[PDB]
Amino acid sequence: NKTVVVTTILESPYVMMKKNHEMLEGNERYEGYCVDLAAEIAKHCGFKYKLTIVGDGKYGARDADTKIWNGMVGELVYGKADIAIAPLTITLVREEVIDFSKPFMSLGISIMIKKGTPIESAEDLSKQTEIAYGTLDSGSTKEFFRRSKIAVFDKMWTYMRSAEPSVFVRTTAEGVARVRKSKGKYAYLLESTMNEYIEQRKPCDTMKVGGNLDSKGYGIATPKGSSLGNAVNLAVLKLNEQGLLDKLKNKWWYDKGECG
Amino acid sequence: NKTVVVTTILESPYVMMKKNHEMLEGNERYEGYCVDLAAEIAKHCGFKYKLTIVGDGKYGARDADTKIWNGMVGELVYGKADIAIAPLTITLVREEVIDFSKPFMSLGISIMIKKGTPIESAEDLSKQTEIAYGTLDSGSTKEFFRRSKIAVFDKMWTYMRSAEPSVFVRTTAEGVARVRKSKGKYAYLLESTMNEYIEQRKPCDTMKVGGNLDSKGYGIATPKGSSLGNAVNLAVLKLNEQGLLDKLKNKWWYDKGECG
Ligand SMILES: N[C@@H](Cn1cc(F)c(=O)[nH]c1=O)C(=O)O
Ligand SMILES: N[C@@H](Cn1cc(F)c(=O)[nH]c1=O)C(=O)O
Repeated sequence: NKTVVVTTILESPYVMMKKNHEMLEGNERYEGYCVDLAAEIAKHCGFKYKLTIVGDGKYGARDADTKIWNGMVGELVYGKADIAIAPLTITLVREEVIDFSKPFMSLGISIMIKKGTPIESAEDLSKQTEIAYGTLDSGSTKEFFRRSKIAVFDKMWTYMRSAEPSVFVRTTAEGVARVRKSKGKYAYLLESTMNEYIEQRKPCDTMKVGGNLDSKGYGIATPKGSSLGNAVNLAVLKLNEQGLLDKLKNKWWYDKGECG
Repeated sequence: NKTVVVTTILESPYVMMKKNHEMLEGNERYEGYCVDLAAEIAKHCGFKYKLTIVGDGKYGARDADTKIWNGMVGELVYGKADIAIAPLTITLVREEVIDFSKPFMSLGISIMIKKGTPIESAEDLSKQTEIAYGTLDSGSTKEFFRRSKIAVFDKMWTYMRSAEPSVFVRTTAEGVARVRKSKGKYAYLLESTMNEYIEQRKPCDTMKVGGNLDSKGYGIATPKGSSLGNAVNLAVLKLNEQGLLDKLKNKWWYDKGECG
């Protein structure tokens, strides 16, 4: 057997650099939900692995011109990594080029506001212009709006794509910082999982409002045809049935929440 | 190509006999969420199909002695059906013998009470003996309790397995009838999806209480190695992304709710 190369992404609380990572090496440098999940998956599948952070820091999109896949999806497609264990959304376009395990976490697009912002829904956002709003500049959330045929979401996309200055951000942390520093004049559309995590982090000035706009899941990905796919899929189901996934979410989201 | 034999189960509001089914034939005899889903899946995969109701009316379990699979899972395993489109829970033991598409619906085990019953959680149920409680006599809900290592659920299982008279029911309708006629002395543990549906049906005397005990999903199943598996999986993802699955749930659960 050969050491399995795992690609993942620095996104809290899935994968984060330990405070004393400098005095550590290898897999011990990282911590988080996906770090713990990788260990469990490897144990149940019987393989040794090496955690690596995706080179370009992206999730995975295909350039329409070059037809090249970037991010974690690209690392799997081109053979740079053997498996991706991260908050990677299971989508049709990705499923066509890589394999996904059954979902290990459920989520949906949601709204994050600075406390006090007079917004309760996506409809509210679409009907006004005072408060700007956007999404991560790349990823399944942005694609949801770009492709949506639903009236409200179509209206939101039409506004966001031409908004000036840009309402799109490079990372979740940037979106959160923008919400926190815009005095309620910026609302952020992001995956509910990240939203829920941030709501329990100091300075406790943000909140998730309304229901989710959609429902989907994160899955563990492997190059299509990979001999690891079957075992990884069964391991995810086993971990869910044993309640381990629920335990891990509580560990990284709520057990040490900072907002009471 | 050959007509695809679809196996499903009579479970409201997934598959139900039309009021005037007697004057109809073939697939037109049935209606419901899964009937509509089957039509969408068939359209997107390009196949003609025949809806059939599982012979033994079961979901799918393996007899420990004969090693024989019953229910819809069995029909796929033994080649009696080509695909199962129903509220079939994706589980490890089943995934080992048949293939499952990514989930088309999310759910979790939940508690159904007759309005007014002094119960708010699974913990509440486990700490008392006045109110009896049980599950469907076979299926993923019962297995959840039988296998759970979680204190509260283990305590509940220990009670349910030896309770007299039996707290297990043959069908969802039986569990609901038992809740409605037991004057609050019987609480029913069932999948949240069914619970949510019943709560919006007359006589509007039941209610879902507390959060779900777990989180999982329903998937479309095919015999392992089936040439239909890949297309069906992509179709589920496409239908979810296009918002069709959400539309179908609203259609069969809430659009015509009978409880205001
Ligand atoms: N999980 C997404 C990436 N991703 C992450 C986020 F935190 C978010 O808010 N939106 C998003 O699309 C993907 O796989 O593209
Ligand atoms: N979906 C389950 C069957 N099933 C159905 C129910 F309505 C319920 O409450 N519990 C259950 O296990 C399976 O696939 O076994």
